[PDB]
Amino acid sequence: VEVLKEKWNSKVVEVTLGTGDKTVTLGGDSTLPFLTFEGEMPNPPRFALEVFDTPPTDWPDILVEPFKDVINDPVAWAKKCVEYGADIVALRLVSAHPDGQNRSGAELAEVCKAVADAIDVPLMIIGCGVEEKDAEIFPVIGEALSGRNCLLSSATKDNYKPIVATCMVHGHSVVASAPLDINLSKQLNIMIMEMNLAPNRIIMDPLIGALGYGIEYSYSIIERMRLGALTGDKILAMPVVCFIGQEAWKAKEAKDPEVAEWGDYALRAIHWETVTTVALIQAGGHLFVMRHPKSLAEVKEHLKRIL
Amino acid sequence: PPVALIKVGKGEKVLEIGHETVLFRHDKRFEHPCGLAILVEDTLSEGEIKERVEKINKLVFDRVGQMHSVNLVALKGSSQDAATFAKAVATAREVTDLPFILIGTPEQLAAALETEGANNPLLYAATADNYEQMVELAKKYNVPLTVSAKGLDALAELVQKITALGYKNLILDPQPENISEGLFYQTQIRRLAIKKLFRPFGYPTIAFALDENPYQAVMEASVYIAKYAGIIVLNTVEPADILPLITLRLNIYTDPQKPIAVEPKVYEILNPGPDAPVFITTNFSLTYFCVAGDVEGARIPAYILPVDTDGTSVLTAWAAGKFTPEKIAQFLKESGIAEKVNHRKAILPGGVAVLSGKLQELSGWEILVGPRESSGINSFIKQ
Ligand code: B12
Ligand code: SF4
Repeated sequence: VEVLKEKWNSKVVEVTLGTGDKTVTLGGDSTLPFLTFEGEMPNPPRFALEVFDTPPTDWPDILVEPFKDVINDPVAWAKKCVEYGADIVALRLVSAHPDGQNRSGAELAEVCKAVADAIDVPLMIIGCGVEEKDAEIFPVIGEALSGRNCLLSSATKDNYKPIVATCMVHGHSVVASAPLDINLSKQLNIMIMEMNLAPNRIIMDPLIGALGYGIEYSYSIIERMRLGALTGDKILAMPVVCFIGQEAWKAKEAKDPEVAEWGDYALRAIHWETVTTVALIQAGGHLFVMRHPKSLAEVKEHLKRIL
Repeated sequence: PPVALIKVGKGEKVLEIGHETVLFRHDKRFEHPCGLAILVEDTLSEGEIKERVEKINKLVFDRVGQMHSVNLVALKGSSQDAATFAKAVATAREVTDLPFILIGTPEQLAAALETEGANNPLLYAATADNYEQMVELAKKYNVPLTVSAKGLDALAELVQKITALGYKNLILDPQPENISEGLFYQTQIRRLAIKKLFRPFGYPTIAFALDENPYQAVMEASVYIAKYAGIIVLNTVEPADILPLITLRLNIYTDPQKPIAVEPKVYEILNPGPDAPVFITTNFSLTYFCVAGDVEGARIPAYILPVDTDGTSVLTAWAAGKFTPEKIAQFLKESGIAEKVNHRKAILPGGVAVLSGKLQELSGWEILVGPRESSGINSFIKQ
């Protein structure tokens, strides 16, 4: 018999982040991951490393180690992420939290600009998670970085207008987050597109669980998103981002170095991140936000091999 | 059916693979979790073979309240010698009940099968130039046989030759040189079997993840788990390398239509007295054993109340209005936990700290808000 090759109706749009020589393209797939005998894969998955605007306080020693000299300096930390191979740098504005430092959009915007100017790669800016706060800071952030095509992370169903508004006025792209549910990701996309932001300026965040803590739901949701794009559902034809780092390093298997029943801590902590990544790369994710440089390097070597 | 069911080993240590019908688990569910095999070379000393198999036996992990582990020992006849190989398998057999995959020449497998055949091993390597001798051994012992060839065309033809010889208890090996080829082969085998009823490919496959870089072997094996391998062979006995694979197989092979829940009743950790703490949580098995594990691990005898949230985690049920003050209060009375303790204090997951006041008035129990992660329970109980 003959190699079975699917005739796919459509494709995931190509999203471009950054501007000028520091551009990065994602998406564009007209086939399932790596099945290029029946479709195109214009872009390989892309990876980012996280940089916090304020020093992480609850990070395991093994994760701080690769950034120990730059962890208190967002700019230096971001240059280091590029040095470690990140395609994109992801700045998490933790200090914006209203229950924490509750910093203003103006304060936060100066740091996003500082970081942005210092690196030769595109910038992804993640908020604090509190919808109300994020909607307030992103329009100020988007304004300061106007024209730099950054990726503002997280418009949700309850807060997208201010953020989509900032993307459109100031030329940025947006991440649309909905909790592991096709119809909800779809509804959000529809509402964003209703403001006339183009589908190629949107990346879907299904709000995954790491390996062992919800990864199967994440994996299936992402597969349904890719199949949706391929078969023609224009509402699912957007690239997918997975916050791998954030979730994998929360796993006990990756945080408790003292558990003899699970073997060598250093190895399992890293495999926890690399396996969540390879599994979600197999599901159809496009942008992977990682935390540990070693996980990043090994996945990239894995990608060289599978591509 | 699309893919034959094939069994390696016997008696409950048995590995059943095949009878898969979809390419994406959300279409139905994947039916039979792939086996994981660990490699053992017959050139090792008697002492070495035993030490290694003993480490293989320790590649078992409790996950969501169940023991899960690797399932086969792949003995490799690197010695080239049948006497050496036969004795090595006998040695490994003395130290484990896991079924074997016998990797070796026909003469090595035949010596070995005299004693190992009874244990229903998987024979490794009916190839283009030995397939006739291999099929004869497989038939004598009626044991599963791997058909190994480079590429889909060669593979399918060898399979047809062997099935023409009357044997169909098979496992497939398309010999990828790298994981790019591996993904391609696994995907096509699975597609042609299911979408086209292509018979030569209607059998489970075996994959190898032997990379000496352990991050790479783990990633290659992860891809094979997610992508249709029926048996995956590694060469690491490091528990850290197998843990994520076992978890990934558990996860990928879980039925998507329903989460696994635990029965909502009170669970006793260790042998609690009327003085032991009472922990409130949900009946999502993953959540409940996260908690059970932490408590038993700290050696704290206690009572655990997994509120029935239809098997949903704590923030999941909460957001779905299924972990309310009212529901938890009712379980406090529902569960019969009161008869069990002399105090009237219950510990709430720290993540729903807000429910405290309302849950407290209403239930008549003193609600203590615990850490957000069950991992801080030991330090919370100490203080
Ligand atoms: C997998 C998943 C699902 C799966 C279901 C899994 C399940 N069986 O519960 C599915 C896809 C079905 C699902 C659905 C929804 N989900 Co959901 N889901 C997740 C995800 C990715 C993982 C959840 C998980 O398995 N966690 C792991 C376990 C172990 O967590 P855990 O129970 O909290 O228990 C830990 C702690 O609380 C604590 N603990 C537990 N018990 C106790 C007890 C004591 C005494 C103590 C001290 C501590 C303690 O220790 C544990 C270990 O660290 C998470 C969050 C994430 N990745 O961060 C989102 C998440 C929980 N989901 C969320 C939501 C909102 C939903 C929905 C309501 C979305 C919707 N469709 O509207 C739906 C539910 C309704 C429905 N089904 O229609 C939110 C909830 C938070 C919120 N409300 O904002 C999250 C956080 C996503 C987000 N918004 O960022 N989800
Ligand atoms: S008709 Fe079918 S079973 Fe008979 S020789 Fe042809 S292929 Fe084989």
